[PDB]
Amino acid sequence: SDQSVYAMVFTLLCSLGIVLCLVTSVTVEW
Repeated sequence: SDQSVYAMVFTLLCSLGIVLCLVTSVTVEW
């Protein structure tokens, strides 16, 4: 490439990735 929409979707995908990193890291050690 509105850039605000791109920043919004990027923040949402990054936050979901952080949560999924937490779930993977907990489940393997469990």
